[PDB]
Amino acid sequence: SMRKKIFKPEELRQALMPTLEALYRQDPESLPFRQPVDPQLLGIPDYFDIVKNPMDLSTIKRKLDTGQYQEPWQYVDDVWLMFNNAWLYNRKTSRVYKFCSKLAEVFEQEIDPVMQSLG
Ligand SMILES: COc1cc(-c2ccc3c(c2)nc(CCc2ccccc2)n3CCN2CCOCC2)cccc1=O
Repeated sequence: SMRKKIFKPEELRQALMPTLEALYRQDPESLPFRQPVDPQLLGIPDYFDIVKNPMDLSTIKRKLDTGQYQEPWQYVDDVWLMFNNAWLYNRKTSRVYKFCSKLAEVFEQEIDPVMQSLG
């Protein structure tokens, strides 16, 4: 027999929220990731020329809360997209690039026992 696994919106929320809460918990590391990057406020005019698909924690939280996700990999893709954007835009020696690498480290430690328990 062949089939694809179905997931309820509240089932996705309860299983994936600790991994997101773990990212939020990182202070000062998560502070630049909590809200969408605002180039005008940050004095980075070329941001949208480089980062074509912006992602942040508030969007991922709003999606997971309002049931905008269907599969667990959709959540993981969004989180990795947010990390990829900060690594692409920022210098390797910069505060945001280092904070990003720390968040990715926490996320890989948190998502591993969660995705294994999901299937
Ligand atoms: C994730 O990628 C980037 C992030 C940021 C970034 C975004 C928001 C930031 C921030 C940097 N620095 C601060 C100040 C808070 C803070 C303090 C001590 C350490 C880290 C953050 N916040 C929060 C407040 N801000 C004030 C201005 O309008 C917006 C809200 C800049 C550069 C490149 C990026 O691509």
